[PDB]
Amino acid sequence: GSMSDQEAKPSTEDLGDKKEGEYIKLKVIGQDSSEIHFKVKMTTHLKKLKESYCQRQGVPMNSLRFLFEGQRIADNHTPKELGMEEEDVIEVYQEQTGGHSTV
Repeated sequence: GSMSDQEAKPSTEDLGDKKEGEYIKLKVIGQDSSEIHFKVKMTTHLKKLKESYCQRQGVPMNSLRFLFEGQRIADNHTPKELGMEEEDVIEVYQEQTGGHSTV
């Protein structure tokens, strides 16, 4: 019922996960040739990473779209594709860039 005869294994035997902090290297880019490489925290869904990205540049609700592992994803799945610690990636498809005009 155990990996070895001993029920407990030494901490050194298991490398474990090395984490520089609660921030990952998450970078999201948009079809408009926009590149965003920076680190965010992954303690909650990926909403915090893209939400700051969406309001500071453009909320996907009307123009931006977020592709994560490869398919359009939501902002409420941590264990799913948000289990990354220092390498997360998202691609966004934007249709409008906004403008100071009334439009």
